[PDB]
Amino acid sequence: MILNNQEWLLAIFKKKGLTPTGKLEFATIDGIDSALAQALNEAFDSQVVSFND
Amino acid sequence: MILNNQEWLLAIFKKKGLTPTGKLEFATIDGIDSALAQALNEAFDSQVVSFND
Repeated sequence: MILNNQEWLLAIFKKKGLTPTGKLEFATIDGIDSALAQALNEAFDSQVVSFND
Repeated sequence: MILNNQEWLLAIFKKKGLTPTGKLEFATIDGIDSALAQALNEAFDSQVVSFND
């Protein structure tokens, strides 16, 4: 109990503050085409034909 | 009564479990055309003409 006169000192915490800058960064829509092209192939996979004709 | 200490053994059953594989098989829409072509013929069947003209 840190008591001086009629006031107490209870706790001291540590805080983290964030200050922004003007810079910005964004992703590109170019990879979505390749992602869709690769994803389409899984439809034809896992398919079998038991009897040849 | 199969009783050991304070434990009763009541019954034992056998159970069957299914574990999947990625393979798939599906039917074709090719035969539906032939089925419809054959089905259309029953409209003209069972029809008669009493008097020739």
